[PDB]
Amino acid sequence: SMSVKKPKRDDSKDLALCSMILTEMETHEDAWPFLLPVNLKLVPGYKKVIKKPMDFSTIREKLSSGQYPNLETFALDVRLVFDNCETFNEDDSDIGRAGHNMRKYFEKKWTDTFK
Repeated sequence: SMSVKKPKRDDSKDLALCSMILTEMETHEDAWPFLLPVNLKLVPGYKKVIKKPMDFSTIREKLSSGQYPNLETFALDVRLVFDNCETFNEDDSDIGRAGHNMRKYFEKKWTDTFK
């Protein structure tokens, strides 16, 4: 509350560390469905169904330009990528499986870097 604060967690490295995580997600062999925005002209249904499209290149541009206020807003966009994937793709599909694999890969790096 006013003039009452928990001890200050060092967040000075969060930007660099999120960048590193994102580099590792970008270079994963199963990243290919997530590297670029879904083409809304060429994928019937995507535009109407997926209210907030997100992909790794959009996260990279947001990160690089100071559009994440803190490390939690960064994680929310990474998770959005996978939530969107589950919304649109059957579990038993190459893309469906890719999304599960990448979400697992992310969540471990996230816990190991920050928890």
